[PDB]
Amino acid sequence: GKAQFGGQRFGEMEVWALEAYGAAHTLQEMLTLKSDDIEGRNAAYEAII
Amino acid sequence: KKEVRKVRIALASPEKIRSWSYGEVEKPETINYRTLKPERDGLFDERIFGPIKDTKSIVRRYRMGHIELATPAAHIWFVKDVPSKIGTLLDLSATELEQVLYFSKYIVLDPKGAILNGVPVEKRQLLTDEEYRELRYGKQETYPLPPGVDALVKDGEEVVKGQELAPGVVSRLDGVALYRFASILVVKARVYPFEDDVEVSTGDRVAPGDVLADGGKVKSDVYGRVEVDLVRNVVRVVESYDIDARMGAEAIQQLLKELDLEALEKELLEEMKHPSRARRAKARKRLEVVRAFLDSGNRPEWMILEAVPVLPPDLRPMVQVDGGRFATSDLNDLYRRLINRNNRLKKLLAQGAPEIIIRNEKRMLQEAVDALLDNGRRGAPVTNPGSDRPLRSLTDILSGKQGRFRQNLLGKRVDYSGRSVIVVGPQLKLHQCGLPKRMALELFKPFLLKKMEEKGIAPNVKAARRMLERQRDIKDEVWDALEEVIHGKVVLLNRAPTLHRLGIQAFQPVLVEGQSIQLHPLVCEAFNADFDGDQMAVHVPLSSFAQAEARIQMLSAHNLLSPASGEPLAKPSRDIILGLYYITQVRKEKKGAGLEFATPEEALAAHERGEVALNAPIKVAGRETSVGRLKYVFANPDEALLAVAHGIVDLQDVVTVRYMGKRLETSPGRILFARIVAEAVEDEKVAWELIQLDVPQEKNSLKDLVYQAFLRLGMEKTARLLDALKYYGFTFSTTSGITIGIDDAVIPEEKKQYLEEADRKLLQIEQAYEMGFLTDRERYDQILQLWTETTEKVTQAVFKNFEENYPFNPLYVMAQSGARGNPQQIRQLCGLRGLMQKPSGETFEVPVRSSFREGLTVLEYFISSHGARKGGADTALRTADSGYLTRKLVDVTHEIVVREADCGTTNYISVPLFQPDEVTRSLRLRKRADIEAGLYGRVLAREVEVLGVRLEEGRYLSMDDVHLLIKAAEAGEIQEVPVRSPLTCQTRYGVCQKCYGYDLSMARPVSIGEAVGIVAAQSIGEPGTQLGLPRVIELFEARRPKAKAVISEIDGVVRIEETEEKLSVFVESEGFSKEYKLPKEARLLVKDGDYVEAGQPLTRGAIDPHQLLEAKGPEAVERYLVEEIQKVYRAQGVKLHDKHIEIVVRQMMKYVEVTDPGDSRLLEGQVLEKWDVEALNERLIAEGKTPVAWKPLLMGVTKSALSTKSWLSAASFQNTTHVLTEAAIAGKKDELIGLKENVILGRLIPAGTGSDFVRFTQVVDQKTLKAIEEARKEAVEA
Amino acid sequence: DQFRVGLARLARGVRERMLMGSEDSLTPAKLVNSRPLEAAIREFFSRSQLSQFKDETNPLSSLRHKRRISALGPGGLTRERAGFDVRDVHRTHYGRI
DNA sequence: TATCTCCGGGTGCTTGTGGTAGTGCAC
RNA sequence: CCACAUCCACCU
DNA sequence: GTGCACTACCACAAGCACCCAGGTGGATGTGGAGATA
Ligand SMILES: [Mg+2]
Ligand SMILES: [Zn+2]
Repeated sequence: GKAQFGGQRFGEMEVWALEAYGAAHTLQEMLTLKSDDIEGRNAAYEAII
Repeated sequence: KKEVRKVRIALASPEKIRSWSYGEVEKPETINYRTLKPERDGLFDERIFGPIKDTKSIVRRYRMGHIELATPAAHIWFVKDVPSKIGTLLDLSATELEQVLYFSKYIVLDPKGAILNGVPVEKRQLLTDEEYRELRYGKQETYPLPPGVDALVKDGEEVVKGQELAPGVVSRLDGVALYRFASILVVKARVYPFEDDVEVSTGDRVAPGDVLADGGKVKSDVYGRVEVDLVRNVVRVVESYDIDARMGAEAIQQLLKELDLEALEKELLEEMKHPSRARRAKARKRLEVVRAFLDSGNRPEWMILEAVPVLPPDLRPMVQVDGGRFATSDLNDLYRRLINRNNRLKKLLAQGAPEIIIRNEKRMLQEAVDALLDNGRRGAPVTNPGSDRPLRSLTDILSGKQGRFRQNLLGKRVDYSGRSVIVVGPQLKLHQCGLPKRMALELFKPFLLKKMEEKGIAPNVKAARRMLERQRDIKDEVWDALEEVIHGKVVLLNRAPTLHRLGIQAFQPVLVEGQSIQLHPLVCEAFNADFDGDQMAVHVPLSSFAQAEARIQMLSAHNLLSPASGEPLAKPSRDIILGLYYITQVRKEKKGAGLEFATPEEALAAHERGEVALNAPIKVAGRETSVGRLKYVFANPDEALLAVAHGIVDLQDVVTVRYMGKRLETSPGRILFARIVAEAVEDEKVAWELIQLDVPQEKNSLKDLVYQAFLRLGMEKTARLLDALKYYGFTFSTTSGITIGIDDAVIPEEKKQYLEEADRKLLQIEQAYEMGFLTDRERYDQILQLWTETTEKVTQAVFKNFEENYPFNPLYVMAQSGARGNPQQIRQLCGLRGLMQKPSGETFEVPVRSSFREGLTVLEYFISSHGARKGGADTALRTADSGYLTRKLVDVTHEIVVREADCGTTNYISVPLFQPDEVTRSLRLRKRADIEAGLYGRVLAREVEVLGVRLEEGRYLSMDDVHLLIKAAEAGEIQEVPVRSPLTCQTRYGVCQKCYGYDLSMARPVSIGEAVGIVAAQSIGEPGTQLGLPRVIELFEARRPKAKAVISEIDGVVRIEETEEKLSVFVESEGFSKEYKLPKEARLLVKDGDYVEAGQPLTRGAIDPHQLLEAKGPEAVERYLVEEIQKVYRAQGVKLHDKHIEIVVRQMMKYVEVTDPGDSRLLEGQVLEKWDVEALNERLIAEGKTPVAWKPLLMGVTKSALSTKSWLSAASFQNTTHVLTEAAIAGKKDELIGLKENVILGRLIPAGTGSDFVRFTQVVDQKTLKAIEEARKEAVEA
Repeated sequence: DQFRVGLARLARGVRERMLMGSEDSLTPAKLVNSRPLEAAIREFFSRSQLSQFKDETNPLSSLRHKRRISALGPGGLTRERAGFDVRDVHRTHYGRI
C-alpha cells in the first residue's frame, strides 16, 4: 500500500486458466515460491542474485 | 524427506490435545499496556509459546496452548449439525431433547429405572429435574407447627387424604406423619418396629427380600433407602431406590463411555433387515455413522472435548495501531472470556456448592465454549457494548466467502507482478507486448542486479541496489543491461475477469517509453479488453522450467483456435476486416448502351468509342464483359498494381489480368489481396488454392481462410499471415477513408408510406376494437404482430436501398462485413426502433416512429430508458449468476484429466444427423453447425463406408470428414454416426485419448495429461456472462421444472378421453393399462390411437430428468440433458462443442445406489466405478457370487461436487462445517488425486506437466549417451 | 431524527438522575448532560451512510453530489444485495427523477 | 477528585401431521 | 504499519 | 363369511441452514458509566 504497491491478485479464475494449460510448475512457484513459502522465496531470491 | 501422499482428518483425543500443548493458560490477561512484554501465563505468555525476541519467533506461530476445563463440554459441530452426530449415535432427539439435556435442567438415566411413578420400568427416558428431584428422595412434605399447641397426630401415625392432623392441619395423600413437639414430616415410606441389632446401617439402599435388621425377622419389601430412628426404635423404608443423577455434557460423556459399537451395529442390522423401508431409512442413516466410528479407529468417547486447544499467538496477534491502542482479533476476546469463565467455575466449585448457582454457571460455561467454537449457532455473542458486530469464531475463519479455504486455494498475492492501462500495439508482432521500461526494470530487479554484477556497473549487489533505489542514477548502460536480461524471457498478461483459458497469455516483452502496456490488436478478442480505460496485469515467472512452459504452451502465437470449438480467436478484427473488405470490393454503376457484345466482333471499337464519350462507364454492366476488361489487360500483377499506382485504374475496377496460368476478370484489389496471402506464406500455389478471390472478404471468409491456413501450413506461417493481414488491413483502411456523417444514415423514402400504410391499418384495427369484434388480448396481439411485421419490412427496404443506391455506404459496408453493427442497429439508426419492452416484461402498444437520424420525442426517450435500465440490471446480476454456475461446474469437473492407456471400450454413442421433430411428424437434416459441433473431432466407433470411401474404425473426424458425412446424409445413405464419447469411457478418473477426441487449441489429437475437465467447465461457463440462463441452471442442477411434461414409462398405445374436468390419457398394453390425468393447461402433442413408447413426452413442456431416468435409462437421460443444454446455447448463437457438456454430464451421474446388498448396506449411494471394482473382485477375483445389484442415481451438480471421496475439495467448495464433520467422524485419508487438493497443498499438479506419464523423462545428449552406452556394452563382456 | 434519538437518550438519562437524586436545586448540571446528544449528532455526521465524502472534482461534480437521491440509507430501509424490483424506473418519474 | 476500569430471496433438507388404504377386531 | 467496517468510483 | 374401527404408510405443510461473479483505485472511521486510585 503506502510503503510498497502490493502484490497483484491471482484469485481462482486465473488459477483455473493457468491449470487449464499444462503449466504445473508455474502454478507451483506462483502459489508457494512467489506467494507464501518464506524459506522458498528467500532462497529463490538469493539464488537469483 | 519423504513426500506427502495422504492427508488424514480425524477426532483428537484429550491425550492428543495435552500432547500438542506446552503448558496451560490460566489468566485472562493478554498483554499489559505499560509493559509491552507479555503480562502473565495468559494468551501470550513468553514461556508457554516461545521467545518473542529474535529460535526465531516462528515457534510462537506453531506452538499451541490448552485449557483444562473443570467441566466437560461437547463440540458445537457435533450437536448443532443438521444430522446431529451425537444425537444419531444415541437414541436422543436432535432438535429438543439433546439441547435441553445439554443446556437446561433435564436428566437422562441408563442404569436403574425399575422404580414406579405411574410409568413402567425406565431405561433411558428424558425427565425433568423436578420429578427426578422428587423420586430421588421419595415424597417429602413439611408442616410447621405453632408452639404451645399439641397436635392430635403422634410420631408414627399413618395418614390418608382428608385426615385432620390437628384442628386445622390436613394432609393430601397416603403416607406416614412424624410428629415433633416441632413440626410434621410427611413421608411416603413404610415403618417397621424392631428390638434387636441392625443388619443394614443408615445410608444403604435395599431391594426386596434382603435382610434389613433383626436377622430374618425383618426383610425389605420394596425398593428404597433404610433410615433407622432409635427414638422410637423403628426402621423406615422409602420408595426411592439408588438411581443415577447426571446432567450436562458430562452426562453425555457417560453415555459415550458405556456405548459399545459392535452390539449396536448388530442390533441395527437385525432391526433393519426385517421391517419395511420406513424404519430402515433411519436405521441405515444411523448405522452408517456407527460403522464410520467403528471402522475409523477413534472412539466417540472423546467426541466431546475435555481440554480446549489454544491457537498460536501470532495467528491471533494484538498490534499497536496508533497512540498505544491495540487492535486484536476476536479470537483473543473469546479466549479471554472462556478463561475467565473457567477460572470462575473452578473457584466456585472450590469454595462451596449452591446447586442453582452452580447449574447456571455450568450453562454459562457451556455457552461460552460453544460461542468460542462457533458463533451464531445459539444466540449472538457480541463485542463490548456500543459495537454490535458479532465476534469472529473459528468457523467464521474457516467458512465464508472470505475464509481460510478461499484465501489459500487462490494465492491471493504474488511478488513479481504489476498492472497498468493497456493501449493498442499495432507495430508489435503477435508474439510481442509493449512493457513500460520503469515497471520492466522494477519487475526484473534481481535479474538486472545479477546482470550488472556480471559487468562493471557495480562492485557488489548492495551497491547495485542503492544505485537503483533512486531514479536520478539511471544510466544508458542500465537500460542496455535490462534489454540484455529480457532477450528471451516472457511475461504473462492477464485480464481481471478470467472467463476462459485465454485470459492468461504469454508474451515477449519489448521495452517502450510511456506508462501504458502496448497490446497487440489481434488479441483484443481473446481477452474481453477494449481500450476505453481498462487495465491488465503482468506477471514474471522465474524458473527456467516455468519459462519453458510459458514460452511453449502459453505463448499467444501458439493459441490461435478456441478450446470451446474450432473457431479461431486470432481472426482479423474490425478494422482489418473493414480494410480488406474495402480493398476486395467490386463496384458497378450503370449500363447506358447496348450490352450485346458476345456476337459482334466490330462492337469492340464502337463500345470503346462509347466509353470515350459518356455513353458507358468503365464498370459497365455489359452482357458478357465490361469495357474495363476490354480496355486494360495486364501481363503480370505487378503491371496492374503499377498502373494503379499511377491513378489510371482504382483497386475497385474490373480488369483482365494474366495470372500465373489464367486470364482473370477481377479487380486489382483482389489480385493484391491474393499476392498478400501468397507473400505472407512461402509457397504461392497453396496460397492460391486456399483462398476465394471471387467474393468480397467478409469476416466469415477471413475466419475460414485462417482456419484453412492453420490446418494446411502450421503455427508460424499462420501467425505471419495474420500479421501481414493486420498490417495491410490497417494501411488500406487508413488510405481508403471510411467516415460516418449524418447524411450517411440515409432514410429510404418508401418506408415513409410504409408507416402511412401501417397507420391506416392501425386505424382500421382501432375501429375494429370499437365495434366489439376483438378482445383486449386479441387487439394487443394484432398490434404487436402488425408492428413487428412492418419493422422487418422497413429493415428489408433499408437494406435493399443500401444495396441498390449506395453500395459504398459506411454503415452498409460495416454491416455487410463483420466489422461492426447489426441490421437491427442499422435500422435503429436509419429506420425506426419501433417495439419497446415494458418493465413488466411485455411490450408497449405505441411504437417509436422516429430514429436517431431524426430526433426522438421526449416520451420515446423516456420509454427507451426503461430498456436501458433493464439491460444494465440484467447484466449486473446475470454476470453473478453465470459466475456461480461456472464455479459449480469447475469444482464438480476439476477431477477429470486424460490419463490413459487406450481403454477397451466396446461402447459408443450414435450421434443423430436428422431432427426427429420439426413438424408433428417429419424428419429433416440437422443444421450444419449442430452436426459440426456434434461430430467434428470425434473418433469413429466402427468402420463406416458411406460414399465409396472407407472411414476406418478409430479415425479422428476432421472438418472434411464432417462435410463428407453431411453431404452423404443429404444424399440419403446414413442417419446416425457411431462415435466414441466420454460418456462411455471406462477410465478411472478422467477420459482416455480416444474417448475424448480431437478438438483442441491445435487440431491434432489430445495430448495425454491435459486437464480437460477445467477447460470444459470454462468453455461452458464463459458464454453465460454474454447470454435462458435459468434453464441452464435447472438442467445442470437436476431439478423438477415447474411446467413438467407427463411422460410414459412403458410401451403401449394412446387412448385419449376428453372429459371436461381433466383429460385422461391411457397407455394401453396387452396385460395392463396406465392412466394419466392432464389439466386444462396441459397442452399435449399426441393423437389418439398412436403407439407410445417409454419416456415419450405425452404433453408439451419440460421433462423431469429423474423420472426420465427411472423410465428409459441412463443413456437416454444423458442424451436428453446434452441436447437440452445445447439448445439454449444454440438459440443465443454460441458455438459450443458437445465434449464439455458430455464431460459434465458424465461427472453428474457417476453415482449408483445398490439394491441387493453385498458386503455393505443397501440404500446407500456412491461411486459407480468403485461398485464395478467391488463386483469384479466379488464375482471373479474372489470366491462368492453375491450380485451387487445397483441402480444409477442422477443428482445435481452441487450434490455431486459435495459428495466426493476427497474431503479437501468438498470442504473448500461449498460448506466447510458439514463436510469437515463428516470427514472427522471417519478418518478420511484424502488421496492427493485431483487438482484442487494439490493446489491446496501447493504441490505439483497431477495434470499437465505433472502427469506421471510425462512427469519424469531422462534427457541426455549424444556424447554422454554414447559414453554410458559404451559402459553398458562393456558390462556385457565379450 | 438523529437529534430526537439523542434527545430521548438524554431524557432517559435525566429521568434516571432524578430517580437517584434527592434534592431539587440541581437543574443546570445534575439533570442534563451533553454527552449523549452530542455523541449521537457526531456519530450521525461522521459514521452514517448518507453522510459521505464530498466529490469536489469540479463544480458540476459537487452540484450533482449535492442533488443526488438514494434509495439506500441506515440499512433497515433498502440494502445492496437484492433490489431488482425497485431498480427499474416508474411512469411517475417523468419530470421528477 | 482523576484516572482507570467495568457496563432477505431461493434451494435443498428434515420433520411433522393429518390423510388414506391395508388390516385387525366385531356384526 | 497494513485488521475490520462503511462509502464513492473505474473495467468487464 | 361381511361391517367396523385401527394403525402403518404417503402427500402435503412448516421450520431451517445455506447460496448470492472477478479485479482495481480512493476516502473516512474503532466508547460511555462504575470503581478504585
Ligand atoms: Mg473496457
Ligand atoms: Zn475411453
